[PDB]
Amino acid sequence: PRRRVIGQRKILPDPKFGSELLAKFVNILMVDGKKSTAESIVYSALETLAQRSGKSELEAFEVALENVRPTVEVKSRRVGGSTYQVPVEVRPVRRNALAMRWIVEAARKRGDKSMALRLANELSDAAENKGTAVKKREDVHRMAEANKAFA
Amino acid sequence: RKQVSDGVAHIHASFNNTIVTITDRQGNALGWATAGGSGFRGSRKSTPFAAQVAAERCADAVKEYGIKNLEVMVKGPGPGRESTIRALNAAGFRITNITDVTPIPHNGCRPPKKRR
Amino acid sequence: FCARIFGPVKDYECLCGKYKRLKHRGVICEKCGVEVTQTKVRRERMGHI
Amino acid sequence: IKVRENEPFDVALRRFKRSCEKAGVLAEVRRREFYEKPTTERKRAKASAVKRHAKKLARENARRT
RNA sequence: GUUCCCGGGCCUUGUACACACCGUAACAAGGUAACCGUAGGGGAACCUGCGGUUGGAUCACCUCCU
RNA sequence: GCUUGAGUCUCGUAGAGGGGGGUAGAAUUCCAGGUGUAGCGGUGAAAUGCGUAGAGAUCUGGAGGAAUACCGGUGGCGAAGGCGGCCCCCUGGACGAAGACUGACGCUCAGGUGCGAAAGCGUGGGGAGCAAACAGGAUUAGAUACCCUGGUAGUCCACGCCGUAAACGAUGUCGACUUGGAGGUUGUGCCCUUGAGGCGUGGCUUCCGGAGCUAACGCGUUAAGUCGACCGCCUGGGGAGUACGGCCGCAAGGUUAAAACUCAAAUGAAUUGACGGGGGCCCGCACAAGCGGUGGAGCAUGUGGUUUAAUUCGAUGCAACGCG
Repeated sequence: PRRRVIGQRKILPDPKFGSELLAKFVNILMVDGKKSTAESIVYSALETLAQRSGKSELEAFEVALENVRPTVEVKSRRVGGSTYQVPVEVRPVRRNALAMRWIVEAARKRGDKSMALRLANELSDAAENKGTAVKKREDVHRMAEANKAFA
Repeated sequence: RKQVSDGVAHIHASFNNTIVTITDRQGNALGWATAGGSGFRGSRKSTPFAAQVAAERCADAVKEYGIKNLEVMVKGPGPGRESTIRALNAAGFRITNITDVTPIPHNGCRPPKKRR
Repeated sequence: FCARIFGPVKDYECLCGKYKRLKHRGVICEKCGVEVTQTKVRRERMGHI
Repeated sequence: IKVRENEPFDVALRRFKRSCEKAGVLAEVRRREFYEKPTTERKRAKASAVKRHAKKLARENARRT
């Protein structure tokens, strides 16, 4: 607030795979503060989604990430006297954070079975641009073009 | 009709109304367009975007004549005067010359009584 | 061609543009030390790096 | 007033209209005469413009910051 | 990130206020600047036109050239 | 009698200075004709009205009337008011280089006279634009007010009356005296005006200041500073710069210019706060981006209210309601 220029800090990674983004992926899925509980579920989801996708738990996670990753986000930063929105190029520190954010919000959607299978669905579906997680991302994409002109 | 290439387009953005009208080199009027007939009744009559739509109304229903090089002679120092010009350049026209032959008296008659 | 290091281009001159008159002798530009002196003495200005 | 720039332009550039008068003739013939009024705001304006010159004369002597 | 919003604070600007913000006519720019003179009118303050004055306010932003 | 006072002549200069008249050009209104659309005007918004009896708009041609963009400059002339296109006729005021002269012929002044913005009225022409009275649509509790569509006096020219003002850089007029800079504006003398300059001499005017004065602000060679001279004005405000009488006036009024009674103030400059839908900046999860709640459900506690024999009282926007 009014001084913070600082970015993020160091987060304890996942004690299995060498990715802190997957660690960030656990931070958002861990409900009610129970990390270990939701963590072992990331495992039973990442494996099964990667198999329904067709590849490994690293590339089937990447091609399933490129589709749910934001581009822009229009924000209320009016310059003129009119009330409009301004498409904002989203920072790199924020892109994966919002991709993996909507996937878990989509993991609460589709109320089929255990969350390990629900997640296994939404990211495997994300790998093919079908589903409610990617659908969300597509809607924001549609909102960008109608505002991009004020330079 | 009448076959004209050089269309004298008098654009008169007064204060709260902008009229665009292409006429003949001789004087035979071709077609008009106004910020008041295209809609935008209000403080919008004093906006250059309304003048941009005024140029668009003076872009269609005038191709029956078919003007290319037009003498956009602007009158009255008002709101538009550039948004209207580039509306015409993005309409498919080529303005050969933008002239400023605004209604200018040598402080002839007195100005009108309004505004307060 | 620094003014703080070297200085005077005009006879008794503060390069920043504050002291012009030849009344100025030695008084520097406190911001970037320009001792108002002879541009002839600027043929004797040795520096360092 | 009358700008042409042959044909490679794709731009208006009415910069001479403004270098002519534009609002010049308008300032006197848009709202009623009032005769003496403009004169009044001419004095106030000059007082603040000449003081701007006195301002340029006040900054030259120190402004030690 | 401070432009949006709620509260606090510093500097500045203005007041015929400090008893301290039937019609609002003046005093903040009173949100229609004030005042004098001339003619006419209207329940009433005053209003409209014309000439003059400072016993008046801001000259802060949004777009274009080295 | 003599000159540093006033003033005149010889030789020149710039200008919205005044009176009378002529002329050029654009735009607004209207009329006729060619073209063409379904809208024009205006306001915070709306509307009367105009329009299919083809308006608004454009071009060509034409008849009136008022006023002079750009040049424009706290620039210029003038006693002041006041006044911007050009020119012709008459002509005024101000100023300068170098000399010749009468020899203080100088200044102000009650009664008086002349000029006297604008406006009103009588009379002869006149009307594009705007606009008192008035009609209409509304914001509104109402509109004879803001705004708009029409429109008469008037605005313009000439002859008179009223002879009025913030006719106020609020600074009465003539003369003399008093360190400078930036300018603006109009002439001349001297030097290589060789070139957009330098050093002096006068008028008008603006800003910053010294000597000085004052309550302060500030004026400051054009003074609110220092003197001489002349006229007018004030003795608290309101009543009242008005009634009536003299004089003038067709009319509207004006000039000279009071009292009873009443209150214990009236006025001016300068400041700290209160307030701002005035401006800038800084801080806090205020907001932007998210997670979890009350409210929808159950339990526990408390208040208003109700009831009762009694259901103490207190607190009762924030700062009462898991508080005593």
